[PDB]
Amino acid sequence: GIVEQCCTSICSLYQLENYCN
Amino acid sequence: GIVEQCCTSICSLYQLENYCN
Amino acid sequence: GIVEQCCTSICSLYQLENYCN
Amino acid sequence: GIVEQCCTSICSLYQLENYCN
Amino acid sequence: GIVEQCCTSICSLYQLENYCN
Amino acid sequence: GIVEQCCTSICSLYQLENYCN
Amino acid sequence: FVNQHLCGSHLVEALYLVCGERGFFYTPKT
Amino acid sequence: FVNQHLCGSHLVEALYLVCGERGFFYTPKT
Amino acid sequence: FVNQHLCGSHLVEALYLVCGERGFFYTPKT
Amino acid sequence: FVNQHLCGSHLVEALYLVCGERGFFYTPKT
Amino acid sequence: FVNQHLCGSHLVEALYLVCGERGFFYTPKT
Amino acid sequence: FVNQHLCGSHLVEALYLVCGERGFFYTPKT
Ligand SMILES: [Zn+2]
Ligand SMILES: [Zn+2]
Repeated sequence: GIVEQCCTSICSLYQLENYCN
Repeated sequence: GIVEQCCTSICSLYQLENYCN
Repeated sequence: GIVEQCCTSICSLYQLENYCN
Repeated sequence: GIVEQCCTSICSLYQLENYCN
Repeated sequence: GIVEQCCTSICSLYQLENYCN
Repeated sequence: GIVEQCCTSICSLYQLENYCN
Repeated sequence: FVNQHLCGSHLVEALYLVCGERGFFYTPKT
Repeated sequence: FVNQHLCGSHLVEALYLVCGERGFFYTPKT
Repeated sequence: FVNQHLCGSHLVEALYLVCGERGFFYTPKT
Repeated sequence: FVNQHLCGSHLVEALYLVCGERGFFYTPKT
Repeated sequence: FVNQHLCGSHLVEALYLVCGERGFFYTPKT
Repeated sequence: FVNQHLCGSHLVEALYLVCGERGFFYTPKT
């Protein structure tokens, strides 16, 4: 998930917030 | 500004966004 | 657990390995 | 300036000092 | 040594321990 | 040396340069 | 060669900072 | 005042590095 | 003693990351 | 693909450290 | 182009942490 | 309590960066 969708291309703070607890 | 208002106490992402260009 | 037992005193690699998946 | 002249090739401490305030 | 044997490929903690003092 | 003279008080780049190889 | 060990370390810093007072989980596996 | 936000960031670097190819979880809560 | 030199370095990482593609300025002075 | 977001974060650490007690500005734009 | 200056900085953090209370030496040269 | 393990890690980043292409040694002992 984050080891590919964001590891192969910068993402936004909104998408990173979806991985929050 | 950021060398005291946030250096003496963690802040929020919203407050740190006000210092954006 | 790690936000106190090691945040208030350095720990060893063995103790930090117990938190591994 | 620094996002290309130094992002595409390591620079020296002297060149990086020219960007100081 | 470490600027090539481990700079061109991740290594293990055991190999990095050999460089300890 | 650096674990006290600079660990108990920030130092200058000139003093840190004296520890260079 | 190297790139995943350094790529998974640049997202951890921008991970707990996004949540804030909350925490998160990190498990690189399919 | 500040110290927990920086104390929880110095353990994350020494956390995933200890496991290695494995991952881990981080949740500051009682 | 030391604390301002390390306190001003922990906010720089959480400064340019907040803006994103934009930049910012840092000048510690009254 | 990724490389500018990480290339601009490796210079910030070596930027404020060069000036020392002084500060600096960072604005990636043409 | 760049890669050795950043590759030699990712091993320093994983170098002194390995030894622990001990220290180590770093000299890039043949 | 903690402070020497974090105080010796903040000088390492400002140590190899000072020398530049040169290296340096680090050994905490009397
Ligand atoms: Zn990197
Ligand atoms: Zn710190």
